[PDB]
Amino acid sequence: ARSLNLKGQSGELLSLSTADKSNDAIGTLDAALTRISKQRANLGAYFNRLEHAAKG
Amino acid sequence: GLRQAERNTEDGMSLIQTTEGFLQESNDIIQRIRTLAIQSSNGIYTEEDRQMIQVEVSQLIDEVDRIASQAEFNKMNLLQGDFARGSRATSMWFHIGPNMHQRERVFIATMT
Repeated sequence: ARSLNLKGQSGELLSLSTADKSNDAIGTLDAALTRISKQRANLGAYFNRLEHAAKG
Repeated sequence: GLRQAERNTEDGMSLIQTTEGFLQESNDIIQRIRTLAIQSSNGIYTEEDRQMIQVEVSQLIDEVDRIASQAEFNKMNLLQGDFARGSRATSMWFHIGPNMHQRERVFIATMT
């Protein structure tokens, strides 16, 4: 979560007690989703490589 | 001599079978990327999805490059094209006949 900056570098928890906090926190979660999708594509390439190597 | 000759011929045909086996998967390793590229033509896609497709294609091409670098049969590489039409290193000969001069060549280009 810290690597995904969902929590502060010191461990502070991302709060939503403020309305403006929710609007700004949206971009954080969008970036987290984008990184998750990038990792998913990476694992996709991984298993495609693995199965190609297996059949070869 | 003839008895050794058919053994040499069948060994060479086994080598060619190894070559074709190194080829079918490469055909797949080209076609799935062909399909992905055709899919990329759609305009509804964003830019981040294009970046992820490029990331995929990175390892996908790495696969065929690794295969070409390591495609080997009896401690000899094949897809590097050392034996192309303009061969730069050496050649292989198939002694299919009992006579010393009854040797034949086969040519495979660089597949990198």
